[PDB]
Amino acid sequence: MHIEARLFEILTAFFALAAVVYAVLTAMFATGGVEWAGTTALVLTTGLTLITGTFFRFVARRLDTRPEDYEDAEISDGAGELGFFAPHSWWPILISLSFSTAAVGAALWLPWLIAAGVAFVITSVCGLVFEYYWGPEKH
Amino acid sequence: MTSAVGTSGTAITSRVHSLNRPNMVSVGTIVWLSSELMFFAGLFAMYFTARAQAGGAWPPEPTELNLALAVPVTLVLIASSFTCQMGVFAAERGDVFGLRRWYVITFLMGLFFVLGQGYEYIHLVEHGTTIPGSAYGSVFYLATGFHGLHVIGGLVAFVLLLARTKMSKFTPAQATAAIVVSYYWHFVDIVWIALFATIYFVR
Amino acid sequence: SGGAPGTGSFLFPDPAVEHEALTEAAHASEHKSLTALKEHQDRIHG
Amino acid sequence: ELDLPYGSALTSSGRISAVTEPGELSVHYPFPTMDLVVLDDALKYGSRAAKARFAVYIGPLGADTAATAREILANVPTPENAVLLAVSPDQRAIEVVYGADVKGRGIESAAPLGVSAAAASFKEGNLIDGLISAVRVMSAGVSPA
Amino acid sequence: WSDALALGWPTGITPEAKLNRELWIGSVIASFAVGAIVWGLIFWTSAFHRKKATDTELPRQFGYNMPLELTLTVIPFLIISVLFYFTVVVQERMMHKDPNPEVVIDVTAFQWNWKFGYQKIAFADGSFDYDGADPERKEAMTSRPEGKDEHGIEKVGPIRGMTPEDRTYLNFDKIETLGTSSEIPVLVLPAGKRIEFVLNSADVIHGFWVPEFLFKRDVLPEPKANNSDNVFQVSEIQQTGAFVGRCTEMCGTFHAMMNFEVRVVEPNDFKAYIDQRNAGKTNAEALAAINQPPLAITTEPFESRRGELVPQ
Amino acid sequence: MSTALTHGLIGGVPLVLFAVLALIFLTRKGPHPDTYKMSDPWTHAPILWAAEEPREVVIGGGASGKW
Amino acid sequence: ELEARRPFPERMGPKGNLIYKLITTTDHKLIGIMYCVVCFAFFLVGGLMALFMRTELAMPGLQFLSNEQFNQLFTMHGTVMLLFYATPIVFGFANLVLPLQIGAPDVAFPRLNALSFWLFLFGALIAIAGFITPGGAADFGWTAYSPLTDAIHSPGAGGDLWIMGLAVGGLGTILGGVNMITTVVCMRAPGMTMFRMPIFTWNILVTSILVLIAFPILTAALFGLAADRHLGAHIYDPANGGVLLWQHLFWFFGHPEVYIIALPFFGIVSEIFPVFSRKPIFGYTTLIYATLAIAALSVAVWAHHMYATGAVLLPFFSFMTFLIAVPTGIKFFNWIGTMWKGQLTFETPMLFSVGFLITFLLGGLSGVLLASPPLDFHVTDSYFVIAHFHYVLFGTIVFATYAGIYFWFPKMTGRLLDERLGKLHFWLTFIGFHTTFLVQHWLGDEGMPRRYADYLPTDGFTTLNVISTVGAFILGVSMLPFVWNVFKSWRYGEPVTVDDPWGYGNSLEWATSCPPPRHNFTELPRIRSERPAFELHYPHMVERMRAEAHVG
Ligand code: HEA
Ligand code: HEA
Ligand SMILES: [Cu+2]
Ligand SMILES: [Cu+2]
Ligand SMILES: [Cu+2]
Repeated sequence: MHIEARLFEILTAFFALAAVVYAVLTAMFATGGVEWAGTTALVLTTGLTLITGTFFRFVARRLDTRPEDYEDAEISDGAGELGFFAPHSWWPILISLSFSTAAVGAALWLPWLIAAGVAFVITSVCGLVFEYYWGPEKH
Repeated sequence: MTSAVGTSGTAITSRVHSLNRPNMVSVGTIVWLSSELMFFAGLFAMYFTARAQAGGAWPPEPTELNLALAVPVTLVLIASSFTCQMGVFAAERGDVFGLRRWYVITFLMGLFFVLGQGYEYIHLVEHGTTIPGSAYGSVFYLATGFHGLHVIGGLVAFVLLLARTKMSKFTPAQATAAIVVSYYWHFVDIVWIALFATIYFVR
Repeated sequence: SGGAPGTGSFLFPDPAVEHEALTEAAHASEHKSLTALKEHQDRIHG
Repeated sequence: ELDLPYGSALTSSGRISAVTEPGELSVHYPFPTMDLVVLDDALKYGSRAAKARFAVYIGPLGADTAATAREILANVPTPENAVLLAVSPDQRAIEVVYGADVKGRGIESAAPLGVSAAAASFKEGNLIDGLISAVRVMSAGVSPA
Repeated sequence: WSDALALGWPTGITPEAKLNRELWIGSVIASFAVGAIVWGLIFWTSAFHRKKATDTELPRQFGYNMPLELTLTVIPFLIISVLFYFTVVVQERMMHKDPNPEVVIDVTAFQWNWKFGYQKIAFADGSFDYDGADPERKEAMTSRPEGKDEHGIEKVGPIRGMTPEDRTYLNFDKIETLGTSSEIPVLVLPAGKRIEFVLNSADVIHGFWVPEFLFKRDVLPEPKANNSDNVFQVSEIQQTGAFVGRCTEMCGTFHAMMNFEVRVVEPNDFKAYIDQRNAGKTNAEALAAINQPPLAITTEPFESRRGELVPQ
Repeated sequence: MSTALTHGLIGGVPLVLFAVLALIFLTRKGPHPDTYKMSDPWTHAPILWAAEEPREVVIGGGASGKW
Repeated sequence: ELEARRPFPERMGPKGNLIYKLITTTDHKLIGIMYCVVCFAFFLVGGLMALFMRTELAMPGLQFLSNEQFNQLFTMHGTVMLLFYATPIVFGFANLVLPLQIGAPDVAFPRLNALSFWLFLFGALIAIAGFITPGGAADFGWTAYSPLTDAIHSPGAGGDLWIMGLAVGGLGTILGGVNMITTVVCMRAPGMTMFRMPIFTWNILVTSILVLIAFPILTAALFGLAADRHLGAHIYDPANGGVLLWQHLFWFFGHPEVYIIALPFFGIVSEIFPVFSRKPIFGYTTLIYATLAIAALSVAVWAHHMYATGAVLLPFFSFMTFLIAVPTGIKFFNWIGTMWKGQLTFETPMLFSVGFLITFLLGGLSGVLLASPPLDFHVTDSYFVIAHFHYVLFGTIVFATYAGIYFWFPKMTGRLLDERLGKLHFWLTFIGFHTTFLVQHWLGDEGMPRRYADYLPTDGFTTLNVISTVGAFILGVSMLPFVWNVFKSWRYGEPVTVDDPWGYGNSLEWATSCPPPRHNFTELPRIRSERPAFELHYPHMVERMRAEAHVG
């Protein structure tokens, strides 16, 4: 690729510009001082687009022109074998039930339900992430 | 059977390809890392105000803030960053055992970081502040305590991926999983470099 | 599919001839299991 | 070689992707959208107790009618057990023609009775209801195997 | 024409509100002058129907018109630039911040009703050497020398050394027009003075929104700590009479029940108001002493009951 | 005001406007074509309606009629 | 020479092909259908909640329901219209047609999209679950300001369930953000670069960017609020810095949340236009920059909601709110150029697009009229701001979602709708909506501030509340044609066999079957420009398509 690095570079330039101008315009011009609550949010949204754009630039330098990304590319130029997508899976519904039990334990302040919902989160997250790695039963 | 129709290296495939193709769980965890950086921006904004409020000698009187136990566990955690990166160097070159040794010792001294942070919380709550006791004590317990939840979730990812290395052949997809958990946890201990500069050094 | 990890330990690998012997023997035993069960199934109907 | 006369083109394989002008339709079947659902119910739901793909042909057959109906049974997607009905309102000709394996399965007394139960409703002026009263009769007639 | 074109304001009673209402009139002229030409564009490009004589031949197919795009990326920037300059020149005239006001009202704003202060009066006519009380501002600075443990900690307090349940921002006064749940609080204010409003809330954020001031501010709980310049002066108030005042954030349930009044009296009526309240009288008696109806006249103190289907 | 008016208004003007717009928009002829008149000749393309009834050439029989 | 087709397609489907396939979804298609279904169910829940509020405001007493139930009523209503109706559907149309538009076989993390949907639904149920609680749900508003939300204030269980329901819903929508941005980055057809993707997948690229920016601060704010309620944890303490500590970062979530609301519906409408204007989208690269030009500033504009607090840097946020009002004006004038000199037909999704154009116009005029702080100092939390965000936001999500449903309906279920019933739907969701919000401008300008359960007969303005009630109950019977239309357009209704049931389709989606196959594509077209379905279906057009694509 190339253009995601340029995209988050544009977002990085604007977020850094807005972060530093918000810090130096709430350093003066404000009632007490620097607001410290949208200032660091702007500094770390600059951090967000730094991470995404820096990783996409790291990939885009360590790569040729992708046969996907190439303008004037026939479909037969990039028709190989894609990677694994998951078929049918009943673990995300269990992820959501687990995280919802943990959330209603954290809402109705029930520490037993917090701990049990976190235990179901660990169990169902294991069931999701091992789902295409369980070997056959060795008997 | 006849032989198979899906005659591949495994049932699991890399994520697309990675010779002339970007790795897709890689970019997935990179943008989710960036989201969690905005979550920490929420926690940092809960810290950098309620420190402009308290004036004078502002870290309050019951907070004898221990640096002599803080900087060893930060040094443990950031050396453990290099152990985890050596684990992903031993993941690119495809051997599970070079992965598993460095991730076992990364999990062990990350657990040592979690136990050191827990002992710091015990030692700082039993003769000091509580989360309903102070402003600074509460923001110290949430800005680094939910970071404790981040690193304990990263430890869950370590033990989980280690069982995953136990149960299947080392595919390039599993090196993708290893590099993804590797720099998730590298993000965890670069956020902890930010938090340790913020809470203890800069104040 | 992909069910052949390193046989070594959780930390240290076993030498490669021992891995070859173990995975070839376990593969032949699983093949013998389904072979004996399949020929019994054919003995029931045939 | 000609595609659909505007907007269609054959794709990179043989599937010809066509269009539809935005207010217009695709099928243009000159029958209501609810009674041919009754036809599909009588021809799938209340037909599966006969084990034969009941084809229904409404187009013109302006030739020797039996031969040009048994010729267009050959593209019903399994021709050995199919009971096609052909009707030509240009020509006023019912023609029920069988497949091979449908033979002596309650069918030799059901084809003229199916033609009678259709043509009793065609002379009223109901095409779809004639087809429904024919396919229900031939479903009651053709016995499964 | 001027009231119906302004989308139905209430007309101003202070020069702040007059100048704000003039800027809204100009800005709805700008907004309708944008929306009229663009609804003209839509309801005239709905004259480009699919023509019946239009054969199998597509339109102009153009897209990508760069000079037209530069013109309509420069002209909305000019519209928002002139609207931003008029916005900032009216933003200069929202708090002139006069260090010499004429009457300061300490509008504190507790859970579900108001309380008005009369913190300081000083007429440029020459009258009212009146000030605020302040023995009542005692703290909750919990500087106890030892807590639950036995030695060493001397724990001082949660926020800035003090508890949240503190009330040291919350300034009080001798005169207090407290508003009960069956008597609407009636601030009265002299016509044609410089009326400063210092705003505090005991519990929770809400809004000092008189509709006819054409201005509001939020009573933040500790507004000095929360970077909130709560105070604002009102330049004059020309029109006398009574004016409604609502409550314009979220407080909790009894939130429409927080109405007040700012009854604008003559300056000699203000003389006879407070000089018939320094000799201590309540609100209805002080308003009856100045020949003016004592209860709230533009809002009734509506029902302490809860519905029209509760059994009384 | 006058609670019969401000209940009959908010309960009838939606139904009055619903009846007016549903009698000016649903009484149009839809996009679906008309039913086939039998006296008219068969203008349509030929139609075969198969069944897909058991899912996965030589002659079987015959019958005929003339309406 | 003749095919063997069924007379009508499958009406309902076989018994039992969906309810296990509910539980074990992995394609984007069925997940997106589930988003549209269960979120129109939450739209129904919210609509009846609003009709309860609007029965209440019709007469000046408390004649129908109480004060506290009203304060629960607008809050749960604002959430199941913003954070449980809009916020899901902005990824629900993504899971509908974004892998169709970029050439992707599936969405990139095909279990994590099921995880996004099911976390959404089980955050939404546990946030509605305040109504089972006896004190009810959150009486504080959707804005949820912190001296009212800390456990001294509004101490019930419904606020806590609200908090953790938005935690789960925010996590699920973050996960929708990551898998949509990874589809559009690195799961894409081999001939299309960054720029000849459709505009809708572009808007969801930048929308998922701003989801990742905004929503973790909702979860951070809200974990801080759950700690401040349950642990009593002094973060949002009012005598601390914690009432602008709510407002700064909550509205730093909130306005990027309303632009992740606004941008993919701009993408829907910008996909509606080139297939009914029978021509290019006007200034396509102008839109592809203008989405960034609004959305980057959406992050940095956040405090144009605290003009009333007097504690924000006021000219900075007013200037940047005018500066976020200009690129959406660019994005709008490109649409007016897109309808310009085309061969328009107003079959129903373009009719909803034009309704969106009119509503979002005069609402955005109230936007520039409202973002100037002296004109907001009377208008902050009046009904001018509530008619503003309805007359904008309803126009975006509701009109462009009906354009999206009546456009991507024959390609996500293979059957059309009734055009007459859809036009019925539009005209009494247009007349009714303007009846219930053209007057709340004049009802918030003269005094009636937001979130009031009653008012007075000695206060005036009763007639404007009853005409808003008339309009809102026209809008309450407005989706009887919509749910009747989809209810007799799935199991019945006019089928489509060939592609493009809307002619002159484009954007790489419309070059596959109207029930698309599992993994979306039997044949991809040779992608050459922004409209490759229009270039497959019209090969003779291409030289005329490019030879006059630059003048204007
Ligand atoms: C879909 C969601 C959505 C969108 C898109 C908007 C779009 C805008 N909103 Fe609205 N807004 C809300 C949902 C939206 N808002 C919500 C939910 C709230 C808060 C809820 C609450 O607090 O109660 C809100 C609160 C809100 C406030 C808060 C102040 C207050 O509480 O009183 C303000 C003012 O700053 C505001 C201004 C705008 C502006 C300037 C835009 C601009 O983007 C609009 C610009 C569009 C036009 C300008 C372009 C087209 C017109 C012409 C063709 C070209 C341009 C011509 C001009 C140059 C004159 N919005
Ligand atoms: C996302 C956009 C959106 C939408 C779609 C809505 C849907 C509606 N809203 Fe809501 N509204 C808000 C954005 C929206 N609102 C916001 C941001 C708030 C503020 C929250 C806060 O202030 O804290 C809000 C709260 C709110 C208020 C509160 C202000 C106050 O209390 O004074 C009002 C004013 O009356 C209002 C008017 C309406 C109307 C008329 C609709 C109509 O569209 C009505 C929709 C509902 C019906 C159309 C459904 C039909 C009924 C069904 C047929 C019943 C049967 C169904 C069952 C079988 C399940 N809305
Ligand atoms: Cu209030
Ligand atoms: Cu906003
Ligand atoms: Cu506000």
